[PDB]
Amino acid sequence: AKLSEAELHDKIKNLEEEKAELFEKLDKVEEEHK
Amino acid sequence: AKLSEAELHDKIKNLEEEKAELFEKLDKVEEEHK
Amino acid sequence: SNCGPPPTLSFAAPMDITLTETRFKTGTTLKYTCLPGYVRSHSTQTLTCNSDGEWVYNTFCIYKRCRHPGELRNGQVEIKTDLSFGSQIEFSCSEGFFLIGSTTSRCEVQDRGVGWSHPLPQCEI
Amino acid sequence: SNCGPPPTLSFAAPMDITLTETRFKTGTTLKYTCLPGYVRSHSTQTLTCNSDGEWVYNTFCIYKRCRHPGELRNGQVEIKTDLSFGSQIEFSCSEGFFLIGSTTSRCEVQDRGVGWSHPLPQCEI
Repeated sequence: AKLSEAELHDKIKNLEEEKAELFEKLDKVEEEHK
Repeated sequence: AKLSEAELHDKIKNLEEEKAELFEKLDKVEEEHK
Repeated sequence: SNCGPPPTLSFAAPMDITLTETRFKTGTTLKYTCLPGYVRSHSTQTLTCNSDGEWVYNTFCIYKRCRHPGELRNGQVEIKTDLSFGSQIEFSCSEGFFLIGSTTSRCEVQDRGVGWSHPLPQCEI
Repeated sequence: SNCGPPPTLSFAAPMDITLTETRFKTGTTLKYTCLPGYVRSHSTQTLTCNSDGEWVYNTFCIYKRCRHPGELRNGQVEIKTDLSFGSQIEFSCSEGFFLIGSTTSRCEVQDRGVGWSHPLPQCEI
């Protein structure tokens, strides 16, 4: 029941940081598994 | 066969940092050896 | 067919300070990591020497972004572009007040992440 | 004949926070280390109390220097003095482009070394 304030920005910050965290998970798995 | 680009600057940066590293090596040897 | 030393990147630096032997076997891959102020945005963080003796790579880092610094009591915090590394926000005070402190602040490198250059000002009187 | 407390130095700070007993035996030597933004440039990093009750020392730190940040696509990176701590570089865009971002950047303290205050701008359109 609440419009997201211009905290769309924080949300964008967090998603980009979670993507980055995924990329690490990716090549970390991909390395040792190869 | 390549003129050093204005990367004389990086080269200067690295040499100063290697001198510093030498100074540490100097007094570290000079300390315990005394 | 082979590569000279790699271009310096504005957003990333090579892992492992190696002698950087001024020449590299075609097909060599070098591992990079994001500079402070930057976060990873691609799976492959490498430059590779291709068949034409050239280093190839994509922009695998993006700007980090600062926390929103919150509200300015009796004032306003104005986003001008975004809250990314390098961007600036502006501060202002409502009609009955004087701004004490800085009118701007900038998302900059702090610790091992990113943060605001100037503290929020106060709106007073 | 003896020394009062040592002068504060702009380029270095004393190792060991000790009570800094306001007076010091003549001939005492205090150990210093380089401040952030500064690198060691002499073997002796000390102030010593001489016979005349005065602290003596030479400038044993110099500025750290930033990596060259690389090229500006479709633009130019202009060194104005050098790339040392405190110095500024300037950015410009070639005839057919608009500069988006900062026109300058400054070598500043970052992490435990030194780095560029602002990210490279883009040259666009």
